Amino acid sequence: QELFNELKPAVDGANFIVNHMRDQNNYNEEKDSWNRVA
Amino acid sequence: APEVRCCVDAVNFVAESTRDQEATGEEV
Amino acid sequence: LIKHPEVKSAIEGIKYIAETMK
Amino acid sequence: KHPEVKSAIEGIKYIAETMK
Amino acid sequence: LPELREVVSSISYIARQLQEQEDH
Repeated sequence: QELFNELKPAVDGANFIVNHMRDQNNYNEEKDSWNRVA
Repeated sequence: APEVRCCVDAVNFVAESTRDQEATGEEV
Repeated sequence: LIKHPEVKSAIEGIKYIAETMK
Repeated sequence: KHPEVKSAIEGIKYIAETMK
Repeated sequence: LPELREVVSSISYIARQLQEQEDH
């Protein structure tokens, strides 16, 4: 409970980092697709 | 308990990768 | 605590990040 | 306190200091 | 648990930096 309360900012930060990385990867993949079309 | 081992390995991999990029950039 | 969905999502996300950089 | 766990902890610390 | 506290701080700092980069 208290341990979960202390670890919740870390879990939220990790999830935010994961979402940021995944969005960046999808963005880069679409850019590579545009490069291949070119 | 694959969680502890697998994610400790993953975190160590990102750390080692970051070290490699830092060394490469210092040589550059 | 591992069964919490947020913890599991973070765990698989760290695995995904490591696989991506590999 | 396994060696690999401490190494991972220091790895997170090193990443944070690197971005700083 | 100073080690876990410092790890929480590092993760929060990384997330904050990424959020600032997102706003930029």
